[PDB]
Amino acid sequence: ITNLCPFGEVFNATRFASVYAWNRKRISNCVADYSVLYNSASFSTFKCYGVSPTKLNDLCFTNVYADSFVIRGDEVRQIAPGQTGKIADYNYKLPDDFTGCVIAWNSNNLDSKVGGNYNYLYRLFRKSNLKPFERDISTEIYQAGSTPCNGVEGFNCYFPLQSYGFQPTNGVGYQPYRVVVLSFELLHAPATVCGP
Amino acid sequence: MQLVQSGPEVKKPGTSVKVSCKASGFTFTSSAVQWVRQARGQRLEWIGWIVVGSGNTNYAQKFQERVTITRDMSTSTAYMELSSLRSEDTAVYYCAAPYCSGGSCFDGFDIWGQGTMVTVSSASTKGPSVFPLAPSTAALGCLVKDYFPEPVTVSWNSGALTSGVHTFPAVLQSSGLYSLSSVVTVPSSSLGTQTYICNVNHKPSNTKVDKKVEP
Amino acid sequence: EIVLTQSPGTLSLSPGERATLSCRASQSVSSSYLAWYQQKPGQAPRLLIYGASSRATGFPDRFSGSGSGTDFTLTISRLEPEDFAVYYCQQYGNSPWTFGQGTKVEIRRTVAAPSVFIFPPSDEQLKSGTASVVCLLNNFYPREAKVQWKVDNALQSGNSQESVTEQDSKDSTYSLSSTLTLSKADYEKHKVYACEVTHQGLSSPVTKSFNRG
Ligand SMILES: *[C@@H]1O[C@H](CO)[C@@H](O[C@@H]2O[C@H](CO)[C@@H](O[C@@H]3O[C@H](CO[C@H]4O[C@H](CO)[C@@H](O)[C@H](O)[C@@H]4O)[C@@H](O)[C@H](O[C@H]4O[C@H](CO)[C@@H](O)[C@H](O)[C@@H]4O)[C@@H]3O)[C@H](O)[C@H]2NC(C)=O)[C@H](O)[C@H]1NC(C)=O
Repeated sequence: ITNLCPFGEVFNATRFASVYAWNRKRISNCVADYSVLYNSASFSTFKCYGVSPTKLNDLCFTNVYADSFVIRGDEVRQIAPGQTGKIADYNYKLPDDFTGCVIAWNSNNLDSKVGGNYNYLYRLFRKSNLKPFERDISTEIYQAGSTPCNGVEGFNCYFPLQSYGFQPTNGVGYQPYRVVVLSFELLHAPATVCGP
Repeated sequence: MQLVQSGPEVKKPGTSVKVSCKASGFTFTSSAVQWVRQARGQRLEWIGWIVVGSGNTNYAQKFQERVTITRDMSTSTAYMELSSLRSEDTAVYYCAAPYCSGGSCFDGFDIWGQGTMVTVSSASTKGPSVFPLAPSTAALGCLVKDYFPEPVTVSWNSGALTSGVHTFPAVLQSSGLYSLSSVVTVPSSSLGTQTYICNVNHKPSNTKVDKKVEP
Repeated sequence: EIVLTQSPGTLSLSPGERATLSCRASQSVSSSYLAWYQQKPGQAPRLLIYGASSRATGFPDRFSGSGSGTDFTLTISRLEPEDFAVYYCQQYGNSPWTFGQGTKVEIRRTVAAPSVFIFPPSDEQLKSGTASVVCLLNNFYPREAKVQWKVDNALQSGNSQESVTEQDSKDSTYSLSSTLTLSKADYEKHKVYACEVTHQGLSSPVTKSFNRG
């Protein structure tokens, strides 16, 4: 008879995470109906290197890590094995030789409306270039000189985060494109998420 | 480690203006840029700083209005529009930046430019009205006046006779015109001998005025 | 916020200086958010000491000074005549990031006396631009510079133009000239001009040029 784990509620909703405080939902012990995302779908740019989209339902990995992101139109391509840009260098990073799928669908509506939204800020100005799979839920004034400012901003001492100033009247390569990354795992553990 | 700026712009009394500082030789992705004011024989007034890694800006008490910066991330440049231009804004705008490469960088504003030259005049690039200084143990020279603000140079007929040439700076006139002078002290008591030349060029309105000074 | 007004004005002595300059402050500013630029005639400034606790990457040696908050003092110790230009203090931290008045420097010369001379406009001045007469005093060192006049049968100083130069690196002199511009069309109420320069080392000059007309 089977069932279906709440995969879609991660995919559809009004308020999606952020660029740096990105949600990462673990999904296990379910029959995730992958047929709904490729066989009958209206999602642009469903290129999800790592496993062939066909017969995805007949191969199953250990645990699901569902992600969620909001990116400008042009900056969607930064999801790649490292590459360049302000994603995967200070934002969430894609590990090298990673195996999992990536989807990016336009969201000009459904909570992307007039006015630079209060949330949806960058994650910028980190002293290091991050490590894969680690999550940045911390905020503090950056270091950009000899003396460390003691908590009061001024010369240098940049605040890391700046808001996305988008709206439903923007261009073509700058409108929001909500991004979902389904991360598999390859390890010595049995596969949990399985089923037709 | 270089930073070039655009040519001297010319405007009208209260239309607009925009200046360009190209940043090169240092990582412009995560840095800061500042803009200042200057003049002839005057002080310096800080105008507005640009965190250029991510745009956030303030302005001085006289520059909160009529001014706003422009990011232009690509081409590694910087712009700011000044509106409602006033006559007393004949300024070299300059720009500065810290040497940043990698995420942490030098405090002192060390990377500078050279600036432009904006003159909000009637813009009638009228030809200079120049005249010789007939010598009266003395000196002798040339007179330049009544011309649009323009880079002007003075030769002395040999690449020489620079034995006391005194090229005084440019002073604005009542209507926005410009004037200066170039006087050379005599090599000796050579009053009754030889001929001199007031060789002067003018680059925008191409002319080569040559007046041979003699008593 | 802006009461800095660096105490020194113009100081003049050849190498052999222990001179110091002061950047007084309104409120004691936190150190290492300071700077001390160095403007030059006709160029862009530089950076010497970035916060009264170090020295910049690479620049000529033999001077480095530091101070307190309300008194961010600095010193120079026997620097070459190359470094004789206008300085400019600075502040960071609180917007607006204000600069300072700036300090000026000079050189001793043991001021001498010039040769005075007058330049009459040629006979073309009936149809030329402006009936202006030209004078030039040569090589005054001191800051003070005053010129007066008593033109032939006219008492008004509406228009007068002056031109002065900066330091001369060869001999450390200042030189300015006087070319007064007045009414052109008349050429009849002002003929025998006066153009005088005053100094203790020059006493009372005489300048009654050739009778025009
Ligand atoms: C999260 O948010 C997304 C939005 O991005 C939702 O996606 C939509 O989901 C709904 C419901 O799942 C889809 O609605 C579907 O509409 C069909 C309309 O019928 C068409 O097809 C028939 C032929 O099958 C034609 O004859 C007809 O003219 C129409 O062209 C319904 O028929 C569908 O019902 C199906 O299921 C029932 C129950 O099993 C069957 O009995 C039916 O026969 C039929 O097979 C269905 O209701 C909608 O299309 C989706 N939007 C898309 C694809 O853009 C997600 O559902 C939401 N939730 C989750 C968990 O992801």
